[PDB]
Amino acid sequence: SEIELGVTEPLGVYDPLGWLESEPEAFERRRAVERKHGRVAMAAVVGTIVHNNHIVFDGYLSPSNNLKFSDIPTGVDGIRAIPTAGLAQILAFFALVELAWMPASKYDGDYGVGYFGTDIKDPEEKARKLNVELNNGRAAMMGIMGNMVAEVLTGQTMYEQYASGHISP
Amino acid sequence: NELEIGATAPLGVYDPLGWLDGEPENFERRRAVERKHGRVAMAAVVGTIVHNNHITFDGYLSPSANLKFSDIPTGVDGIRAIPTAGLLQILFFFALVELAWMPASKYDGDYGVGWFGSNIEDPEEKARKLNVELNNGRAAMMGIMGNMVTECITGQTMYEQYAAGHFSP
Amino acid sequence: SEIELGVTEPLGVYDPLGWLESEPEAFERRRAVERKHGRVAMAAVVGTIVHNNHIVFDGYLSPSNNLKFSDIPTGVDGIRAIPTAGLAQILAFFALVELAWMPASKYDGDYGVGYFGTDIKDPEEKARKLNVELNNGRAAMMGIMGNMVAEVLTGQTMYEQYASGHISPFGDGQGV
Amino acid sequence: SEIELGVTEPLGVYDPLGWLESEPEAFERRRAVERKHGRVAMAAVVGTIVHNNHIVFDGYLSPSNNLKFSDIPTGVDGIRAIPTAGLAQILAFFALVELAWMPASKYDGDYGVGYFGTDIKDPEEKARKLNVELNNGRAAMMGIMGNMVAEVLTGQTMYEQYASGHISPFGD
Ligand code: CLA
Ligand code: CLA
Ligand code: CLA
Ligand SMILES: CC(=O)O[C@H]1CC(C)(C)C(=C=C/C(C)=C/C=C/C(C)=C/C=C/C=C(C)/C=C/C=C(\C)C(=O)C[C@@]23O[C@]2(C)C[C@@H](O)CC3(C)C)[C@](C)(O)C1
Ligand SMILES: CC(=O)O[C@H]1CC(C)(C)C(=C=C/C(C)=C/C=C/C(C)=C/C=C/C=C(C)/C=C/C=C(\C)C(=O)C[C@@]23O[C@]2(C)C[C@@H](O)CC3(C)C)[C@](C)(O)C1
Ligand SMILES: CC(=O)O[C@H]1CC(C)(C)C(=C=C/C(C)=C/C=C/C(C)=C/C=C/C=C(C)/C=C/C=C(\C)C(=O)C[C@@]23O[C@]2(C)C[C@@H](O)CC3(C)C)[C@](C)(O)C1
Ligand code: KC1
Ligand code: KC1
Repeated sequence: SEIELGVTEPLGVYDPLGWLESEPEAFERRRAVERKHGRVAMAAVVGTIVHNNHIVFDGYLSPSNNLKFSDIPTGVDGIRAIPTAGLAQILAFFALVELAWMPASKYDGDYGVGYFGTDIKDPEEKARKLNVELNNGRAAMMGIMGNMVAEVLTGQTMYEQYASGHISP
Repeated sequence: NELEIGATAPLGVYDPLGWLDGEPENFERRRAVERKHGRVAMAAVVGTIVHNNHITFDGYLSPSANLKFSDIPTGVDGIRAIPTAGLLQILFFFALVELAWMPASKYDGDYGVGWFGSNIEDPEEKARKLNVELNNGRAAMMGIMGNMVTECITGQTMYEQYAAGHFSP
Repeated sequence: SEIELGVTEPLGVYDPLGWLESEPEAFERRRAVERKHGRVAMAAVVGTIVHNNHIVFDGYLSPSNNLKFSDIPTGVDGIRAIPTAGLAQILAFFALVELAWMPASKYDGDYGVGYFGTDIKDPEEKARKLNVELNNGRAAMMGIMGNMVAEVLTGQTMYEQYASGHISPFGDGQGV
Repeated sequence: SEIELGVTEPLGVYDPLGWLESEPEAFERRRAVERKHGRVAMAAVVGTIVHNNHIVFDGYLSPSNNLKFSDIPTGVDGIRAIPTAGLAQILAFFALVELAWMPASKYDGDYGVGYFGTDIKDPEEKARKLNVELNNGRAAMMGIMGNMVAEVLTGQTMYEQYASGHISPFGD
């Protein structure tokens, strides 16, 4: 079930707070938030690879603002370069996802999609893949803000952090 | 069970004409038309996306008629630029499809193929994917009609518009 | 079963010779020959489409004979241009495949693999794709022979026949 | 079900030393080493094919050593061209896989991944693929030795030897 989906070999039940017995009814929101934050962070980590490999959409993001796709910085100042008529489009389409299509109020996590559209019939398979989504969500949560404090402390995006050899601590 | 396949969440069963509680014996063919109109219109919306993105087949469609693939229009007049010996090859091959291979008299829908060649083996996610085929079919039937109406109103294709900025009526 | 696997809708059980009850014991090899011929002719049709689309390997087939891959004719004289030490390698590898690995004396064609490595557990779906393999094999058997006689009766490969606009029969054609 | 996983056609059970009932106790490790040596060699003959086809990573492996990916030899001396600060990075990461992530302590060879993520539930489906992993692992062990031996007995790598037409055993 859902409360043994977070455990793994090298830590087990890692509750250093002791909140699994302190707030036992609040686990199912907190699991749904940890899964939600992980799913955003894994898309954010992979997004930082693709931005900093200079893979661009080869066109104009806003011809009214004269803003090409390669006119947008890859690092922290990338979302700030998007015009406010474009951030209105992101918040409108993802209001229809987060409220109607795949509502974040649904704490189950499963939507109609499966794992690549596939329901996993074997319960030790499915719980294993559920553990990977949490663990790769946990590694990317700390990973994505290891990448944002590597830029708000240096003032240097992840491309020329590697070009100038500035990964020396 | 074909009677609850069209009914999705936000509107439920939707019958402003009341023809489910009207004639019940005409539903099996009206479902067969709605699914068939959906499948034709979904391949047409993808067709308008590929044609307006200037993805062509790199050659001559009719070297006797001196027609390159890049000479065919990408709007509603693209099908009328095809030579009459080319429209008949479309007509006679899809006579073999519509009458023999995937016979349109089969009001069931399932000819031989499934979801990428397989049954889904599971009455809840198969009914979920049957809901998606109808709902994405319904959104594309309005989508291809809206693509053709503003084609003939503006007189432009979907690449000429988005080059002039015609986004407000 | 195997006796029900070749029959589909517009013809059903189709034998003008009537050997399904004249020779009922010779059927299970004759199915395996039809399936083998179909499997061979399906790769031969896809091969002719690939050769005449000028998809070549970018190199030298035999640098000893100065023979590039693009120097090989894309028609019925393709393997007549392969050097004889090259056809020895093809015959030696498919001796290992047609006798040891996937032996052709196994008269059900069921060697190790499934349909893309999948065993189709549904018997009505497995019989459907077994019918497709036979029917696409029967269509490619007529497809490869009508491709081969159209080349030798025109003297042109399939690229040159569609370059000259020679689809119309100078001889006499028969096609769907 | 591990004593019949290497048994295939013509050889069947093959044991010229007779260790299968000289040591029926040490088979569980000895299978796990054969599977591990098979998996390492299978990713090695594929490596020699990729390197000798000049598929490189179009950049600098070590800009500190001023060394790009196309400067490394594509033969047996390619591991020596890597700087030791970089090859320390790969034994630091494969220490994490061989001890922690997929521990080679586990004599099954079985970890959370299956065959392309799927568990094969038909039992000679699964035993057919387990036989294939062993057999292609065994053929790659004899393949990666026959590549490294025939390189040093001609001095050329596999790209160099095939370009010179040095396939037939003239000097040997
Ligand atoms: C998005 C935030 C978030 C939330 C809500 C959770 C929630 C949970 N974690 Mg998870 N965890 C997270 C991120 C999160 N985690 C990250 C990023 C890692 C990698 C370090 C982990 C590593 C981890 C392990 C190994 C395990 C859990 C477990 C749990 C469950 C324990 C129940 C409980 O109440 O624990 C206490 C409550 C919390 C852990 C969440 C409270 C969030 C605090 C208040 C945030 C405080 C700010 C923080 C210090 C800032 C750090 C960022 C900075 C380093 C840059 C609970 C569902 C256990 C489990 O799932 O067992 C079934 C378990 O074994 N977590
Ligand atoms: C090919 C056209 C077509 C047909 C034959 C059907 C048939 C059906 N739909 Mg409908 N549907 C369609 C297109 C179609 N749909 C489109 C484009 C949408 C998106 C707007 C929908 C949205 C929809 C929902 C949400 C639901 C249905 C449902 C149904 C079924 C219930 C019976 C019924 O309502 O009869 C009434 C008759 C009809 C629906 C079609 C008759 C033809 C009309 C009278 C022609 C009028 C069109 C007008 C002249 C031009 C259109 C204007 C403009 C859009 C261009 C029936 C099988 C219900 C269902 O499946 O329950 C299980 C259901 O819940 N449909
Ligand atoms: C490779 C040769 C070959 C062989 C050995 C078979 C064998 C079979 N076919 Mg198949 N068939 C083939 C090719 C072949 N077929 C081709 C190319 C087509 C498409 C035209 C078909 C269309 C077909 C259908 C629709 C059906 C069969 C069926 C059968 C089975 C019925 C048993 C019987 O009495 O058949 C009769 C015996 C033979 C067919 C083998 C005799 C070979 C002849 C005498 C060789 C002479 C041909 C001649 C030179 C062709 C010249 C023209 C050509 C170059 C264009 C048997 C396994 C039936 C079935 O599977 O039911 C269980 C069935 O319904 N066949
Ligand atoms: C809504 C929908 O329909 O979805 C459907 C369809 C779909 C998409 C096909 C399905 C799927 C499968 C999916 C989504 C598979 C993808 C999963 C994903 C995206 C997994 C990333 C993990 C990243 C990690 C662990 C990073 C650690 C980060 C670390 C260790 C760092 O140090 C961060 C880093 O920055 C620094 C700090 C330092 C740099 O020197 C190094 C880098 C740059 C790394 C679904 C989900 O099943 C259902
Ligand atoms: C994961 C999942 O869901 O399962 C999947 C996988 C699975 C099971 C396989 C399924 C299937 C069915 C599939 C994929 C069927 C595809 C069939 C296919 C691909 C059929 C090609 C015909 C091309 C021909 C006959 C060429 C004719 C000949 C031609 C065009 C010519 O000779 C002319 C030409 O050549 C020259 C002479 C000169 C050139 O300059 C120009 C051209 C090229 C014009 C599913 C159900 O779909 C889904
Ligand atoms: C025959 C056969 O063998 O099939 C086999 C093999 C095969 C193919 C592998 C299998 C599969 C899977 C398939 C077919 C998956 C494909 C599904 C498909 C093709 C789904 C499109 C949806 C489009 C929508 C909802 C558009 C809305 C359009 C809207 C909302 C618009 O506004 C229209 C638009 O123009 C305007 C008006 C304004 C623009 O600003 C926006 C655009 C441009 C959009 C099968 C089916 O299982 C079995
Ligand atoms: C965690 C992220 C990460 C960073 C940020 C990072 C950085 C550098 N890598 Mg490392 N690396 C991995 C991860 C990371 N590496 C992983 C997962 C593996 C496979 C297990 C791996 C393998 C090698 C090899 C073979 C070499 C190598 C090198 C460098 C060097 C390049 C700059 C330079 O050399 O001027 C910089 C410091 C080369 C080298 O160290 O040359 C002296 C080299 O030859 N890496
Ligand atoms: C079975 C093999 C086969 C051959 C050998 C063949 C050959 C030619 N096709 Mg055809 N074709 C199909 C199959 C075959 N075609 C199929 C299955 C379809 C869709 C269902 C199809 C569609 C179209 C369309 C839309 C057009 C078309 C054309 C030509 C013409 C080149 C022009 C020329 O030589 O003058 C040559 C002879 C164009 C045309 O007819 O121009 C007057 C044209 O517009 N085709």
